[PDB]
Amino acid sequence: GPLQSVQVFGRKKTATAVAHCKRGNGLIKVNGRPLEMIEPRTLQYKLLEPVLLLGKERFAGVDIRVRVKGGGHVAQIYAIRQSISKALVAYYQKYVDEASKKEIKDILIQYDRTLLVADPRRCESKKFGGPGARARYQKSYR
Amino acid sequence: EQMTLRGTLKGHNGWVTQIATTPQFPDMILSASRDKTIIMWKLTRDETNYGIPQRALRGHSHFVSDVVISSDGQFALSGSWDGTLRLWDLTTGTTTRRFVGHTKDVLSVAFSSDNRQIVSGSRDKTIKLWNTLGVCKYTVQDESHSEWVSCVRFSPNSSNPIIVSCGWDKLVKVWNLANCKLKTNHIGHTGYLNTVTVSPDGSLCASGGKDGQAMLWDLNEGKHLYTLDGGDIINALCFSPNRYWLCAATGPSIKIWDLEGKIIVDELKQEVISTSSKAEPPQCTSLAWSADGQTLFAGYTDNLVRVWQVTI
Amino acid sequence: MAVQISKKRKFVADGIFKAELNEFLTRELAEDGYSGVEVRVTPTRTEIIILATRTQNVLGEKGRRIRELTAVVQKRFGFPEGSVELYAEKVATRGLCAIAQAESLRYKLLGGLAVRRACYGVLRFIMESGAKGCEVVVSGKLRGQRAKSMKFVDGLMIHSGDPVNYYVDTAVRHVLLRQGVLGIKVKIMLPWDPSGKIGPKKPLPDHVSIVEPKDEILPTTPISEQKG
Amino acid sequence: HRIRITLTSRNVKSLEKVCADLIRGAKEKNLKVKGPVRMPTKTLRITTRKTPCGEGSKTWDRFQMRIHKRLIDLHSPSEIVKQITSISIEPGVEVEVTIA
Amino acid sequence: GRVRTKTVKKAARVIIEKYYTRLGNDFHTNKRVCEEIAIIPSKKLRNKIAGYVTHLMKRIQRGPVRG
RNA sequence: UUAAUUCCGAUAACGAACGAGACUCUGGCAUGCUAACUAGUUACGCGACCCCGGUCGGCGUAACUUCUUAGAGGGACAAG
RNA sequence: UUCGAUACCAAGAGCUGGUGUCUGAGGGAUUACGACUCGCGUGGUCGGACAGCACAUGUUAGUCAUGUAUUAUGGUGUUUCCCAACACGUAUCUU
Repeated sequence: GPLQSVQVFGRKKTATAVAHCKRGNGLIKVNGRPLEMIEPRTLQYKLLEPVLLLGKERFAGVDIRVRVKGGGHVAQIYAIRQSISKALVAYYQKYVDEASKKEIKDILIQYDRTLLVADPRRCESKKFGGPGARARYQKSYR
Repeated sequence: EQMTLRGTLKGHNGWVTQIATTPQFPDMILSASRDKTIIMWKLTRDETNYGIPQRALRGHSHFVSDVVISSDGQFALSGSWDGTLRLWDLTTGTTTRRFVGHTKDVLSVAFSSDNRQIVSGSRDKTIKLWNTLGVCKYTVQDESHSEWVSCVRFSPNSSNPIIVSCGWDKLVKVWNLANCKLKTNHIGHTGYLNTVTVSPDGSLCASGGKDGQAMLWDLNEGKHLYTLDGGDIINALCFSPNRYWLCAATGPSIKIWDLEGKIIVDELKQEVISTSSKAEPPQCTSLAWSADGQTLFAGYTDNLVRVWQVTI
Repeated sequence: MAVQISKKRKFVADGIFKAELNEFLTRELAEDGYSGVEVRVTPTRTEIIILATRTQNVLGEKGRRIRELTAVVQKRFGFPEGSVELYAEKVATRGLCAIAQAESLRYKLLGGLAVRRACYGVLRFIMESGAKGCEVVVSGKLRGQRAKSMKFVDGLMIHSGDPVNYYVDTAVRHVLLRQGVLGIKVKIMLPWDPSGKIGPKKPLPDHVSIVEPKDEILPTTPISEQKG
Repeated sequence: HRIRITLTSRNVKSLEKVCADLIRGAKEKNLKVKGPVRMPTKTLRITTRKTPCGEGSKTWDRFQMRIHKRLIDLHSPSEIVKQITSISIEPGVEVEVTIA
Repeated sequence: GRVRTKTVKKAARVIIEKYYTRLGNDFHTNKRVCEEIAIIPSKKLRNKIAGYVTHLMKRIQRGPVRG
């Protein structure tokens, strides 16, 4: 069979995650490990939320690798949950009926917009006369 | 007799600027909108929706202004405000060739009868000839329009290799394509022109602007045939493919005329009034008949394509 | 070069090189209307250009001071012989060069011309040379022991924003008098020339212009001037 | 033949015109060009106090100095590219032609 | 806190005063005609002027706009 | 009314200049563009291990620029 | 149920697009030449048009300029490098 691959990325902060969608059976893996062995375990459902919204039937035809770098733990989990969701939508826009892509996009964007659109917030730079961005040092009189 | 709506084509974010039909397929129309996507539809004419969008053709940076389908029925050519063209195979909707050369927005683009000559009129004061193998063939810069080149059009009559180009400088220029040299200037229009077309005969040409005066033009002699009173701004102009009709988008309505005896065949204006509470009605910016001339497809500026079928 | 230092240290090395060169040449060519320096290190040439107003005084009698200055350049900074070549040239429309005008005022005060007459003489020459707006402020003790600040200003002068970095030319100098020191600040706003010779080629960011609509006349009846 | 022309400059549009000029010269002399690879810009940053004394509010000056690095690799005998790179020099950029 | 300054309003009023023939109700059409007719050195100020032109001319159509 | 002597209104004032703004750097966007052995990726051939696949920052060379890099334009305007 | 349009193929064409000969109409650089400066070497500034040319040398016009080899204030041939037909020229070869 020919190529049916789309490399699609998800950023929430410094962190970035490039999901490599491809034709095949249903497997999802992050840096070799599967989804249900990516700690912290507290945010287990954050990785599963695209699966439990769309079912495992939509991921029957696609085997999505994810490579991740940068940021911290919670940013990386929000990067990858976004990446695989965009990666499937980009697959269904290229190789499948756009009616299917439209249905999936409407299902996700109604549950949570953060799945397809990146969070544009970045850690603000520090200014002098203060220990942080806006905080200032304690002023003394007398 | 009269035309009437069956339904609407709802599958755009930015509003539709151009519609393109091919003679090969009846169940395949191509709509270019003021997002960066060309929507290739599948017409079913079912009770639910007249057509569902089966392909969206991505690759453009800025608004896709123009789109036109080739003779074969495989290739489409689109022109955008980014100042480049795109050549799409309708099969997978991946771009084959991109044409680069212009500086400002490319406002329209047209094929030959052969699909071996492409022409682009732009916001930068030029027309340019294009091969189908990504080559800057010929510029025309000095003897051109003194304002933007609003539109350019090729003719079905293949015996006279001519092109008609309507500009913003209150002209219609006509160039001998093999020479690419001026044949006839056409002064007469008061103000800028939106649209120019060539009647399927290859006989008489139309011209529409803000003035609301649809002036006919001759391709045989350099003579003004006659004029119609549009009333409102004409944004779109095209003839019926089988019948001897001319259809114009007079802003928020369609006015279709019989050409021998100048009287209104009918006027088509949305009767489901949504903009009834201090809102200006959204206005039709492109229209084109089917290959048969049974159905007129008209694209609006509220992200909608409407269908107009002959009740007689 | 086997010493092979970082591009970071290389550029701060070149930075201090020009900085001292300029200091030395401003100290030397002070009285003889000195405008500034420039370096063009070509393949195995250090073409070291000087800009002045009175270039005949600085290049001297049959090139005495030029070879003297080329000698101390090669001797101090540690250069190869043949490679280092000094070139003194005259700066165009000196009226606009804040360095030249500030040092001109300084040496009229060193001669002993009246202070309002010195400042208005300078400020008048700056404006007739074609400065869009001028500013001359000399501070320090006049007529007594309490320190005064005389300000002489005319035309349009901008203070804030980015355009200051390529429209306003500023220079500050010290003048030695018998009772104490006086400070000279010359501040010149250049005019707009599209050539970029006399001033800059960017128009002012807020300044917006409209080309006048060409007086046409609408046609009434349709025409054609057909040809072949 | 595999020769490495790198251009290190503090000003950007100067460096860009030199990068353009060497591509122009290369494509005219009919030799294979590797396009202008843009190494990351180094921002030399020094932040001092403003006041010479210490009898004010604590305000600091943030001095920056960007330094940009491009390189084009060519497949050409030394001579023709040496004579291409001996013309059209400005004071901003600095040249290095590396053979091996 | 979106109050346009004298430079926006004056230059927009002068462009409406002269070139009423080409300007319209669409933002991006008159942005391009404004860029063509007027030499505005920055792009932000171009968008600000074009934005005001297609607000005044959306009210000229209504009634007796003063300035 | 606005962050603002910021504006539109009334108005013997009209037209302007400095400061505010505009400006420069910066942050977020481009599956569009120019490029990459001092950046990668995808496919591949090989090699190692588990029971055809799976893992590899184990080894190596034809495509391409999604991720990294830094240039040119675009984009946002209280515009609907 | 007659008459002229419409899918088809062929009989060569013409068209059109691709390939590419040749010339420079042109377009560049500095190295001709000029100018402006001098430390007398250059350094800037024109950058091919703005220098020169020898009665050499193409075309000839006011027949009158002239005091009839003459020179008009012919005003364009000669030629030192480079890229070049979007100058859509067109050789060949295709479509």
